[PDB]
Amino acid sequence: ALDPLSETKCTLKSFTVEKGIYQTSNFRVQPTESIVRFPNVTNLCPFH
Amino acid sequence: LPVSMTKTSVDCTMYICGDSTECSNLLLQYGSFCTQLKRALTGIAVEQ
Repeated sequence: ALDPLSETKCTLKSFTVEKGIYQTSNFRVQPTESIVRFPNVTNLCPFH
Repeated sequence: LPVSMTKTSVDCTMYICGDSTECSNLLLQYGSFCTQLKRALTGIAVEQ
């Protein structure tokens, strides 16, 4: 998890990466914040 | 005469376990089952 070269060599598990292009992983944007919005009710249920 | 097909790069982790850590962990228990799949699809793309 250091440099692109580090991830490439790690993917093929070899200290020597020959010249080429190597698909190593995938990238996704982790969320910042999170909107949870439900309905517009509040009345308490009668489990009592 | 057909010459090529559409090149596909279906990804295991996302396709099978949509951003679910426990699902990916339990998928890791199947070994290098699907690294074979990614390798085969890459080979198909290069062959096309």
